[PDB]
Amino acid sequence: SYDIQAWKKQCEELLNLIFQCEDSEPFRQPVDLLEYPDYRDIIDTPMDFATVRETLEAGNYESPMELCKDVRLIFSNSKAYTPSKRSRIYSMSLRLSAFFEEHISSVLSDYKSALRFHKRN
Ligand SMILES: O=C(NCc1ccccc1)N1CCN(C(=O)c2ccco2)CC1
Repeated sequence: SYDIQAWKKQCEELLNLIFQCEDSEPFRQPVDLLEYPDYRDIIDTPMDFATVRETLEAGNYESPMELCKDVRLIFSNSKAYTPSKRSRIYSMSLRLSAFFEEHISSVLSDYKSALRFHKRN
């Protein structure tokens, strides 16, 4: 299964699944900087699922590893903003992170396999 390009539609599909999850609600759009004026000083690099989808659709990811690094930043930014590990949003972030990691594993595996096959000879 050595299609070097197949990751992109696989990631579009997975982002669609994540937008259908009620658990993505708090991560679907950039955090409001006027609503959270201190957000700026806790979080250096904001990240949300609309930004990831638009970066993919612009052709500005070279690999699913780069998409995966931005999705992981959403979840790390939530673990950093959370004042409690028994909070609504941080709790939503941990379930969504598990769903994402369960689905991205095969995408990364298939891509890395396809690149090794391309450089086999
Ligand atoms: O307001 C946000 N995002 C816009 C939005 C949220 C809900 C509905 C529509 C739009 N947030 C998401 C990021 N964040 C946290 O991860 C977090 C951890 C502990 C408390 O919040 C702060 C809230």
